[PDB]
Amino acid sequence: PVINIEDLTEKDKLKMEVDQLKKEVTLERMLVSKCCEEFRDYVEERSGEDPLVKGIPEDKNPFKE
Amino acid sequence: FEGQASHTGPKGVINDWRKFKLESEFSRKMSVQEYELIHKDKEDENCLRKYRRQCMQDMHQKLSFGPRYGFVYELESGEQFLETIEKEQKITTIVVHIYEDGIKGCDALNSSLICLAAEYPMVKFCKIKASNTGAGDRFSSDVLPTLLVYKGGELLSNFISVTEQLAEEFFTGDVESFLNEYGLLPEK
Amino acid sequence: SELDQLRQEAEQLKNQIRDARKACADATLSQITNNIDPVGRIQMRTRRTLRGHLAKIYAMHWGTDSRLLLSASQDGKLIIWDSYTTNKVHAIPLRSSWVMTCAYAPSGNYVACGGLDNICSIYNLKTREGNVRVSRELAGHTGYLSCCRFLDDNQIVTSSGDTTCALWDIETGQQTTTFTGHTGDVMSLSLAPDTRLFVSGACDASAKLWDVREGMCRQTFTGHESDINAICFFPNGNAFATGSDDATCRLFDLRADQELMTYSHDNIICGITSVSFSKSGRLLLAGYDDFNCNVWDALKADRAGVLAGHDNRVSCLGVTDDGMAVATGSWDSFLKIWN
Ligand SMILES: C/C=C(\C)CC/C=C(\C)CCC=C(C)C
Repeated sequence: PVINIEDLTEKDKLKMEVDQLKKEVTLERMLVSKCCEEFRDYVEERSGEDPLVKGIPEDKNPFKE
Repeated sequence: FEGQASHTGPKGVINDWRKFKLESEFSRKMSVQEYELIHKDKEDENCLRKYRRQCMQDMHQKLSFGPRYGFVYELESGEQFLETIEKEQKITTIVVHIYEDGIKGCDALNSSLICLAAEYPMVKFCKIKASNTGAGDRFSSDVLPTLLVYKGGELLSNFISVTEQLAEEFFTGDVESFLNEYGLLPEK
Repeated sequence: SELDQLRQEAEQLKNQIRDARKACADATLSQITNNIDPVGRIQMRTRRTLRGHLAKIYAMHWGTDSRLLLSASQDGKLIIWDSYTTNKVHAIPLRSSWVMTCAYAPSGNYVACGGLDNICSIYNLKTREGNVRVSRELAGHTGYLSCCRFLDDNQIVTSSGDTTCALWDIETGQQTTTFTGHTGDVMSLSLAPDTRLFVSGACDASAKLWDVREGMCRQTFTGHESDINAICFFPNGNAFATGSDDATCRLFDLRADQELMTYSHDNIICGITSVSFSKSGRLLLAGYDDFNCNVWDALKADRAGVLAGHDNRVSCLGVTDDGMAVATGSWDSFLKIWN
């Protein structure tokens, strides 16, 4: 955790790498399509209120003339 | 440019620093030697001023493209339109004005453009009657005056009824201001 | 200790990982959104112009209030602006002109910056004895400070050219946690909305998600064939966008542990250095090395518009928390607010 980089050896760097990789192999990966669906839904639900997409009426635009 | 970032962000800073110490004096981007140097060189404030100044001037100069035009060119057919936007230097901004004589704003805009074109000879200003675009019935009176701005084949902006977003009685300066507030006009 | 065997195991592990991803890579975002109508042509306009800096703007960062913003410039000055009235609230002389980043505390109490000086300087804004000199100077990184983001008044995370990222305890100036993992200069970092996690992009073509509280790397994302210069977390915290030298913006989803979409076009050849999402996350604004900015449609993977009409004058950019505006910096010392 509180590691000083310049002091590590080629070996224990690979050790930390493999340790990290082992941990990453056990990752519960979700299906891309599913994730894309959720991404789309989230965006679509809020896209209609997005100031930068819909535009800001001069009336409520904080950056007046 | 082309390739590795060296003009913006961290890398931009790195390269700028290098150019500084060159003009006055893979996985890793900086060499150990360069690092030691930053922790050893006492930068002269005066040189810093001159550098900052010169850098902005270099960019100003690299973006200033020679005066090649100065007039509002008339496009007879939609073909001339396609040809002008494609057969043109990618660095040249093109401002096309689809219009129709007698329509509110169309005439006023055309007048302003005449002078705007003279003010910005680096920008190619073109005009074309809606009847001459040949685009079915897309560019109609409810859309006119339309102002399209292209650059390197890319459509930067498409303004519908541009005049409605200008003063009742506008002039060259107004169109100038409008386009400047969109970064569509180069510098003088 | 046999290196060959260790690095060999690493490869087989990496092989196992890629396959797992491929098994899940059954479709692309574009397909899922092929029925979503494209957003109207995004044509933002300049509202405010911040005049003050005497040189090229390197970085800028919005404050939680979406009003006050900070901007680090080559002129060796950190300025806190009032976007609403273009007025200068604070002017802070820096010890170096080479500032790579500048953070703004979510409380507005502090502001930070760092660069080729390898130190993350912190300044106190709200005080009887106002601070313009320095409160703390987080020294430790053996490489330039590329990015930093405040967690609170006492903690801040910093990425560096020394291949490391780190969490610091401002009060002590000590490096609480050091995030090791990248094999190249870390170029950017972005905190998750809940600050418990944060992702970082580096010159090793990989983005790493780290658990702040645990001090270790959770997941490592790959895809770019070049250094990742910028990275920005998505509002819901389940994904993030990256920008690299290969001229492509990529959207990585945490759960999927891979890219859902890629953003590019044959005409685009400049490396991406700035990336920011809109409030709804519908737009992915990307600043390129040619000082241009493209407003991408995160969903349809097509570009919705051009920010700053390709005037070759965008060195940095950022979106307000309320999504009411986009601020841009330039090499000509000026900053502009768009919406
Ligand atoms: C009114 C114009 C100026 C005072 C100089 C130009 C200002 C800038 C270039 C700010 C950078 C923003 C852009 C994306 C153009």
